[PDB]
Amino acid sequence: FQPTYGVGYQPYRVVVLSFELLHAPATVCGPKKSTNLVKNKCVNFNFNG
Amino acid sequence: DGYFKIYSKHTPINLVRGLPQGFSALEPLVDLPIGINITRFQTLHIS
Ligand SMILES: *[C@@H]1O[C@H](CO)[C@@H](O)[C@H](O)[C@H]1NC(C)=O
Repeated sequence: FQPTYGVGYQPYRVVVLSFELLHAPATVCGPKKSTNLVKNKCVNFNFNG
Repeated sequence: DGYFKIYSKHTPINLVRGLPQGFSALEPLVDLPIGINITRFQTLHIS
């Protein structure tokens, strides 16, 4: 790899993400949605299921 | 089912020989989302 190397020949960093589904409990997941707390109004809620 | 749990409790005692005629719950302390099909165990030794 050289700086004068043209496109398609320059050093490109590559990270492969391999996903697997073992029967063990899932650990890595996504973030929350938060929203905002509102009171004294008939609403619906999803507090941790 | 793949969860290893450990509860705990501490108390001061003065009787020497046996477990006292007392009652006390064991509040949960630590949980682990890992599973190994343990069959045996052994308590360590100190010096
Ligand atoms: C559960 O026990 C079985 C024995 O039938 C063993 O093959 C398996 O490896 C155990 N599971 C774990 C996570 O060690």
